[PDB]
Amino acid sequence: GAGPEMVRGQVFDVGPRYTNLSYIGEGAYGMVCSAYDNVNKVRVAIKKISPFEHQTYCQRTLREIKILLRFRHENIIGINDIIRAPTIEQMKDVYIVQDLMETDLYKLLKTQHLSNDHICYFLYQILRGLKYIHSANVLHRDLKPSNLLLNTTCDLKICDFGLARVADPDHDHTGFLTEYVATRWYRAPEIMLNSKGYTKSIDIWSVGCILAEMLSNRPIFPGKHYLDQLNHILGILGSPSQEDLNCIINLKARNYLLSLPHKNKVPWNRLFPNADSKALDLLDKMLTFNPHKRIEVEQALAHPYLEQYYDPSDEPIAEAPFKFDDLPKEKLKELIFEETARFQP
Ligand SMILES: O=C(Nc1ccc2[nH]nc(-c3ccncc3)c2c1)[C@@H]1CCN(CC(=O)N2CCN(c3ccc(-c4ncccn4)cc3)CC2)C1
Repeated sequence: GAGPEMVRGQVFDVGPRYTNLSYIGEGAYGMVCSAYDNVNKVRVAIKKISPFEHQTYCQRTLREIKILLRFRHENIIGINDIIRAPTIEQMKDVYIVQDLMETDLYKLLKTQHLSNDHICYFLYQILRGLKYIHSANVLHRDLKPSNLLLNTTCDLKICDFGLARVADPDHDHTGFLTEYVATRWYRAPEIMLNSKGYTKSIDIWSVGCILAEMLSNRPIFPGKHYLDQLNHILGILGSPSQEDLNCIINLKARNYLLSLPHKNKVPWNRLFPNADSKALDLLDKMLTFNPHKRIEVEQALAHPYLEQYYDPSDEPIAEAPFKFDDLPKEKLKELIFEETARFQP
């Protein structure tokens, strides 16, 4: 009647509830499959995580689980179930069960032209989800096409909160060329200059990059290394203004920028000659050099480009902000145990 199913060598140890597994994808995180859920009689996504190796994997696993279990929003992927062993001793893998989707925006953009109506709907759903995330004082910190799931009718859900943080604007300042973890092409210029990425404006940048990418099917700032990223950004925005430069108090960052030859702004309408002019106005406001002047998520939702969809009464916010590293291996494993206990018999 049963006996562990397997996919591409991996044990997939999720029965008897979930059967008829089929491979979907793989990555550093581990392996995602589709599976038939014998209780809800629908196929689901299931990902196998095996993080008890180093405490960075456990950290990303804890953020993912705590954040997704607390959030409840149409444009954010949920967690439906979590499978692990009944004891901490016996627990080696964690399986996380989620709604099955058709594709993601990365896969779709590599193959498919988006109509302006698709671009607009996708952007609306991205911002609607992000409004909820930011309302909970959380930053996603790794928005990119691969982290946007789409079902067969183009409903969009933000996924992967493994790099999320609680916002902390008072502690955002740092030095020049301070190392960073989130995905290079979607990093706002201030990351390379003086920002730890602890402000909501980090995410708006990333969304801006996504919007550009939906317009041309090409990443807008495809830098090949840390500082190369800034140089792509400045190649298009042009040299920052005196005022914007004056806002960078850190001398190493400020003097770097002063060292560069003047560069002119590339007009959006020349980069995206097929784009809706309202789209390019919002793009401009999202890809603003100076993070203080960068448009916020609720202003973005109110922008004329999104007028067909905007309805703040149907753009919900979180009930309460989050306020949940210095924690040993053993304690991180215990917390993953405790957090997943609600799904055990
Ligand atoms: O949520 C995720 N995937 C996902 C979910 C639901 C879905 N429904 N439908 C789909 C779908 C259907 C068809 N085509 C494409 C997609 C789908 C995909 C991804 C997989 C992983 N997840 C992040 C996550 O689970 N985190 C916790 C674990 N973290 C982690 C843990 C261990 C390692 C690691 N690395 C190296 C060695 C060992 N462990 C790395 C990251 C990363 C964040 C984002």
